Amino acid sequence: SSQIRQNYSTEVEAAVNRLVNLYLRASYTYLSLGFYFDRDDVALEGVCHFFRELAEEKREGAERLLKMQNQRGGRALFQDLQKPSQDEWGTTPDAMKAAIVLEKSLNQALLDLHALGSAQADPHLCDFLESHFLDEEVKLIKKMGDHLTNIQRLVGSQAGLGEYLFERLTL
Amino acid sequence: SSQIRQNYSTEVEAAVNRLVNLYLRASYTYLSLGFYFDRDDVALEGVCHFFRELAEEKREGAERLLKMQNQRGGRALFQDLQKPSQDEWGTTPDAMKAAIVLEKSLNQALLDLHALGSAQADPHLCDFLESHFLDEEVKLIKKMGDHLTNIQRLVGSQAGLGEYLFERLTL
Amino acid sequence: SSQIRQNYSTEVEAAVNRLVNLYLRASYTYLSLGFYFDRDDVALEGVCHFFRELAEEKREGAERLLKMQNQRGGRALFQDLQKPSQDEWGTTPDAMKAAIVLEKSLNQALLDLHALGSAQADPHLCDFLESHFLDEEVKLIKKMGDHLTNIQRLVGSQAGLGEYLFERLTL
Amino acid sequence: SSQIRQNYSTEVEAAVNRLVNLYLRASYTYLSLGFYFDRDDVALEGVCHFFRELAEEKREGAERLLKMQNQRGGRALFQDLQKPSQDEWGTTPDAMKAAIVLEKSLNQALLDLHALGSAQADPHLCDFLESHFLDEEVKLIKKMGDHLTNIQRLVGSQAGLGEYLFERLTL
Ligand SMILES: [Pd+2]
Ligand SMILES: [Pd+2]
Ligand SMILES: [Pd+2]
Ligand SMILES: [Pd+2]
Ligand SMILES: [Pd+2]
Ligand SMILES: [Pd+2]
Ligand SMILES: [Pd+2]
Ligand SMILES: [Pd+2]
Ligand SMILES: [Pd+2]
Ligand SMILES: [Pd+2]
Ligand SMILES: [Pd+2]
Ligand SMILES: [Pd+2]
Ligand SMILES: [Pd+2]
Ligand SMILES: [Pd+2]
Ligand SMILES: [Pd+2]
Ligand SMILES: [Pd+2]
Ligand SMILES: [Pd+2]
Ligand SMILES: [Pd+2]
Ligand SMILES: [Pd+2]
Ligand SMILES: [Pd+2]
Ligand SMILES: [Pd+2]
Ligand SMILES: [Pd+2]
Ligand SMILES: [Pd+2]
Ligand SMILES: [Pd+2]
Repeated sequence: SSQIRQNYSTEVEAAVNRLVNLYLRASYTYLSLGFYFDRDDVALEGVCHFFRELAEEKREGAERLLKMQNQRGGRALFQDLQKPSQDEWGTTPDAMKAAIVLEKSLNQALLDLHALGSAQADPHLCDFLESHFLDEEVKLIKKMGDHLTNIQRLVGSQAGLGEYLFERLTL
Repeated sequence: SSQIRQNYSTEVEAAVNRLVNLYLRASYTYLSLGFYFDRDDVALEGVCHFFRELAEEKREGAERLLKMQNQRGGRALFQDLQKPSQDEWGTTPDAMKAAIVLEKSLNQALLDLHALGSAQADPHLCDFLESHFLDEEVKLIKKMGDHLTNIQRLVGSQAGLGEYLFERLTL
Repeated sequence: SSQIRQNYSTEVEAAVNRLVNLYLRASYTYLSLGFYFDRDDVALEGVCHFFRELAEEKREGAERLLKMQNQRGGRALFQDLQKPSQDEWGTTPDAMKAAIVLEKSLNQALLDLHALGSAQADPHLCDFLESHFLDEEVKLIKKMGDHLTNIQRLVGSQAGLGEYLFERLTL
Repeated sequence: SSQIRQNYSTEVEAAVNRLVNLYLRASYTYLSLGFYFDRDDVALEGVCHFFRELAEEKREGAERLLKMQNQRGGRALFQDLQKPSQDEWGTTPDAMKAAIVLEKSLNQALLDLHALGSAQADPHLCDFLESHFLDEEVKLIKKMGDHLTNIQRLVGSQAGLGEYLFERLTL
């Protein structure tokens, strides 16, 4: 039951639960990315740290969504969390590309939810997504794109040397 | 006269004045709630303080609306302020229910104004209501709902004991 | 590949991956427990906080296992994470009982892994599990049992009052 | 003579003396590695420092073993210390490979002693080796493997440049 729910559609409630699942899936993907770079035969600790930090950020995003769900009087519903798409993540450019694909997918899900909110005349949702998720995603994706460009620039010269230098000097 | 008014409809100007009246009415209701709990035959000071704090918050909301009215070049117009709905407010659950009804009414008025702003293509109004009122209302209503649930849980056990414990340990 | 793996069986490597899955599942269960207690119709914030803290602890346990996996030259392998056993968690005693069942299951998995380590003559694993997991589990389970006893004592008197008092005064 | 010896076999006493010899041999090997990298025609000071630090660590390990020998009432017996396996240590990858081989040999000797302790029902020895040697070895070997992977990655690109960069930026 709820004694507080107001202007909060079942459609938005369901979409928020799905977004929680997507954020937790992303966190899990970043956990796997991080530990892959910590392998003794990979051993790029700046890259490991970068992804471990992202795993934390995505978990925090899920938690913020869940807090909002409860603030509005909706009910959190959890589903199975699928394992990440890969067991091994290839090179640093491969990994950074995968991360961009992942963030773009989260960003599109946020845009889809916003569109739903707007269609449902739910301005609290719009404002929530704006100042807490959409700007953060744009900033993160810019950072990732910058990183990808730098590593691509480096590995076009010499791959081993380039991966080492990027990890040491950027990350 | 105004030398600054831009994209600010007479409809929004009037709705803002009405919202000021609603916020000042709410402040007055909370003043009455607060002093009822300060009666020597009621004597629940945490409850008195909770409502007195809300009286302040609602007055501050009205003042923020008035400041915005002037920033946009609209003209504040004040109307009579009707007295609160009750002279005596019953039990703590009765009072908390009344507060939730009141906040939901303010929240609906904010949503109605936002809808008007959106219909009038007035994005300053949308942004103003978002970051200054709509989030605050959602947070407050969640707090009130939490409080109501706790007091209901307590007075289902033993009413006198429950009201005392809630006032001492939550408020 | 690995250039470091020594005295680390494929059996232990696989069991460690399974234990990671169990710890991440436990973290997910505690996330769901926490947010259930944050519902406006439940509203026991000390209970929410208790479970949210446990969600963090279990995630940290998984991360420690993964770090150890890599230290030994094993390879992390992630599987799907099943959703928690319940969507709604009942009363505080119901929830605390569920938590004890969960921790006992983790403890048994640790004991099973230790037995495997001992059978595989892997003293690093034994020492790792000892000073980092087994003592922590015993301490946590004692705390949970103490909590369950207190809430049972309280709700045998009066359920609503008891749940409120436990949340306010213990948690 | 001893007035304190209890549950301490002659087999374990002898094995501890042999382990002291192995640790002192390792210290000597690291001394030679360190000074090789300090040669004016090698001149990789981060590599020199890395190995000199290890020489200290291994000497400290021997001293801890000797202290334990006396704590248990066993008698330290010293043997000749053989010179290191090489006079010149080749490239940075050559040296790091040699270090890994050396640490694996110490780790295996620790495992062999632990197995003896367990067979002799000597839990003090097990606990001593656990919290003071086995974890330290696993951590060190992981670090070495990480280093080897990085230098291999670098010298696969360009050897001179790679050796310089590793010494400057990792060490
Ligand atoms: Pd790492
Ligand atoms: Pd890391
Ligand atoms: Pd960081
Ligand atoms: Pd919007
Ligand atoms: Pd928006
Ligand atoms: Pd917005
Ligand atoms: Pd008062
Ligand atoms: Pd007061
Ligand atoms: Pd206050
Ligand atoms: Pd809007
Ligand atoms: Pd808005
Ligand atoms: Pd806005
Ligand atoms: Pd909470
Ligand atoms: Pd909480
Ligand atoms: Pd805490
Ligand atoms: Pd053991
Ligand atoms: Pd053990
Ligand atoms: Pd142990
Ligand atoms: Pd030197
Ligand atoms: Pd040096
Ligand atoms: Pd140093
Ligand atoms: Pd042992
Ligand atoms: Pd041991
Ligand atoms: Pd031990």
